Amino acid sequence: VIATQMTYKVYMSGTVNGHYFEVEGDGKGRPYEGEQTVKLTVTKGGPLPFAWDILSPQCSIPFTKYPEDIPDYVKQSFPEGFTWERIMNFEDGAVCTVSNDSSIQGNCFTYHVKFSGLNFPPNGPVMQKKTQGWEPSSERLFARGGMLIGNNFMALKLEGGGHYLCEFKTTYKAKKPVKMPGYHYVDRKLDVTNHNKDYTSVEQCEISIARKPVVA
Amino acid sequence: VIATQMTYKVYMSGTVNGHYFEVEGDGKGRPYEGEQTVKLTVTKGGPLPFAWDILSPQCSIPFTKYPEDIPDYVKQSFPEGFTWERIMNFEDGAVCTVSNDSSIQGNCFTYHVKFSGLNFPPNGPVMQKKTQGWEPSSERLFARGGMLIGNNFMALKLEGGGHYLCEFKTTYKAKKPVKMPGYHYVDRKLDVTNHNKDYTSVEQCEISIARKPVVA
Amino acid sequence: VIATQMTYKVYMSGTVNGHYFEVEGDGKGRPYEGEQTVKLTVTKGGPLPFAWDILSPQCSIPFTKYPEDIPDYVKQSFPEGFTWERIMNFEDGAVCTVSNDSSIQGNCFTYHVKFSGLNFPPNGPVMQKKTQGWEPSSERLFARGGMLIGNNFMALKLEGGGHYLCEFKTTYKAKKPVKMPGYHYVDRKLDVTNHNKDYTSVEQCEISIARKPVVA
Amino acid sequence: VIATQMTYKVYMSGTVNGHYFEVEGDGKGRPYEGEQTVKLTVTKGGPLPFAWDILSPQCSIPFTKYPEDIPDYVKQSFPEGFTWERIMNFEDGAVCTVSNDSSIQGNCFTYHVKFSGLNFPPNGPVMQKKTQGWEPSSERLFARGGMLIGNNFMALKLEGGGHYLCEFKTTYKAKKPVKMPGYHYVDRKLDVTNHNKDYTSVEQCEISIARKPVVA
Ligand SMILES: [Cl-]
Ligand SMILES: [Cl-]
Ligand SMILES: [Cl-]
Ligand SMILES: [Cl-]
Ligand SMILES: [Cl-]
Ligand SMILES: [Cl-]
Ligand SMILES: [Cl-]
Ligand SMILES: [Cl-]
Ligand SMILES: [Cl-]
Ligand SMILES: [Cl-]
Ligand SMILES: [Cl-]
Ligand SMILES: [Cl-]
Repeated sequence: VIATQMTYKVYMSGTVNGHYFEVEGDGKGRPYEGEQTVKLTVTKGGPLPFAWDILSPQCSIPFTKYPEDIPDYVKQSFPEGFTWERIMNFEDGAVCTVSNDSSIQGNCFTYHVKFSGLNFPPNGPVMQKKTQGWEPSSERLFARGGMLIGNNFMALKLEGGGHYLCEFKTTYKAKKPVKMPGYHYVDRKLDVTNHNKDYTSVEQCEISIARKPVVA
Repeated sequence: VIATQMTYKVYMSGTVNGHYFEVEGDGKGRPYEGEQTVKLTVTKGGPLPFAWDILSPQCSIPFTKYPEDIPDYVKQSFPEGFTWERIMNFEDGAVCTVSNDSSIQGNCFTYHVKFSGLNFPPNGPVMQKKTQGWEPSSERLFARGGMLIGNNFMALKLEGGGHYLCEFKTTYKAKKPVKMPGYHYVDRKLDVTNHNKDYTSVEQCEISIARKPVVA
Repeated sequence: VIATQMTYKVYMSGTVNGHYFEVEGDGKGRPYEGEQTVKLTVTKGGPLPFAWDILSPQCSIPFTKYPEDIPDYVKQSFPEGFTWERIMNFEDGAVCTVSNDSSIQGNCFTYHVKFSGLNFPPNGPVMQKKTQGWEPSSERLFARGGMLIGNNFMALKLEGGGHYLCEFKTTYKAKKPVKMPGYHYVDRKLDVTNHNKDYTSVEQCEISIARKPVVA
Repeated sequence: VIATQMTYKVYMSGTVNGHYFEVEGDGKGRPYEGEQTVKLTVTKGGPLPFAWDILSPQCSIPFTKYPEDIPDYVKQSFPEGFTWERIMNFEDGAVCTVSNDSSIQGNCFTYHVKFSGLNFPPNGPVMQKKTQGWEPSSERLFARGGMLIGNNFMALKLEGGGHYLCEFKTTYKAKKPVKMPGYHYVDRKLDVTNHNKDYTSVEQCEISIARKPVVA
């Protein structure tokens, strides 16, 4: 139902401090090897007056390597698909809510995402564009009410050193009953590998591998 | 610049658990007496599969009675106007982010609002439609960085008694420097005074009066 | 059971960033008029290396004026008494947990309080002693599981202007079933009216009056 | 300064919903291999009317295996030592604040800990004793202001399945400047390996290993 090589399209719209924007992306990768790559274009509201980094993790949870002994909640949701709902709380008080809807047509995945972010302070690092990508991260995942819940302590690298913290809570909602995983983790690295001067165009590479708890 | 009787139009769109909707409203009242009334129509995505109450407070901060001894931040923002950015955190984990943009053309105010709400649990009171309006509330307001910040502990009455708590944080952003108020409160009552069977149409009445701290 | 003039004793111990301290106080006032006054001494761990203001609201909920039409949960708890449990979350990340136990012997109230506060940053206003008393405040109060729950958005005035925000959540637990109040507010002003140079001795005056919602 | 085999003593006192308790413990292990074991006795306030599990993670951060390429902030703090300050936020609203002070005398470590926990609801799993140990966990660690900050999404297993979530924030404060680590993780498993009927006596085994991010 999901082939070992897949493509995908991303339509993302939203607001940041009330500034509207649209993004489109084309991506590809190996759903079973955990790798993927995507090229995004700001099609409306560019150049963005805020850091691109807040949008990069919104742009492919089907592309996560599960070992055969951990039920892969999101792959099983197919072909009906799944949604996800996400809250990001930044340490200087900014909050975003983001939702995704994922569908499949052949060997193309389609993600529709809505992004709403606000209370980024005018002198903070998102609005001054002082961020330099995300540390690699590790999401704690567990099953509840037939849903998959993910908690991630994320951090943006800052220009001139140190970190700007963001907590992620992501709820994954299959459109049909599936076989629920036990308690586990997903390790990710997200990199911007190319971009133009004003981030109206961007390319990213992500690796994500699920695993059992490392110790015991 | 603001007459003692004013009308207004509301265009509100957004998502709740990823369900898209549009609302339009026509309202009127006495900006200096703190009273106002509005009739709303769900123009898209109706009937809504969630409680209307989560949307009612999104639908007119110009209509707040200030005593002459408290600078009225929002009226002064006119005619350039103002925006506001709002986070609502519900005690069962749901969060919404909402932004408004307010403009003026003659004696009509126009509010454009975007609403993004999610992680309302499927058996909770918003999705089961068990709520029965908001308690009257009192918002703590103070000045910082040229902005007005409002904190409100809100509560929805529940069918069969008790309360469902929601915290509001609202940041009001004038589009030009204005004269900043000191520390103060705004008391509100919001009532649904008419509606049809499925809340595709709704009418509301609100009173809001600013005051100094009651004791000392 | 509670006379119209009452005295009280306060024994408070705790830690702030791990620094242990003990306070004792002697207080008096009119439980039915909402007024009271208390003199506190730092009996151990003085002079304190942090702002006294974080301790001032820990030092008499029996002394709150209720109108006859609002059940007074805390007075009814007597003579068995009551406890309260409190969480304070400061906007720069510091948190305290505080519990009180209140007993009565004749016309003396006795409050035993434990205070635990930490993650006050070393350059923040509590540890640099930059605070200048609390704004007057207004606590939203409601009944649940036979308990009284109070939510308060508090603010400390800062040296050189502006505010340092603290959210209070206080749960009041009668030691026997009592008649539960409806949804209401309590307005307070707390003032330090005298002190010595290093706040090893302090005197405070508080007024608190319960009321119904002001508007509607 | 720290030998490859070490012993330790724990004195812990505190309150839970205002119930006072004291614990003492004797422990031993291999500070460089990440292993350790400890036997605890409730010396005052036993039997405890709440789940022991809330106390088990308070009872040895010197015993963490660092690879040679990650500065070990806590070992370097010796012999002056270190403190830590911790906030635990449980998903049903309970909060604890905990502080530790660690000293060294020869080849014995001494931990003094204070524990303050409250708003555990009377029918929740801590007060009904429905918990069954902690999932293995993984703490995100980073340097800021000369301090080490740790964020952990923890979970208690429940009787009859599912999880009760607790977020940990722990700040580690060396008593002298040390060489600061980069961004890293510590994986732990904490097990109760023996206990008597009412948890007045308890034995625990913990493994903790620091590592770099797994992916990239
Ligand atoms: Cl802001
Ligand atoms: Cl499940
Ligand atoms: Cl990542
Ligand atoms: Cl949900
Ligand atoms: Cl200002
Ligand atoms: Cl209201
Ligand atoms: Cl700190
Ligand atoms: Cl009740
Ligand atoms: Cl106060
Ligand atoms: Cl409780
Ligand atoms: Cl540092
Ligand atoms: Cl653990």
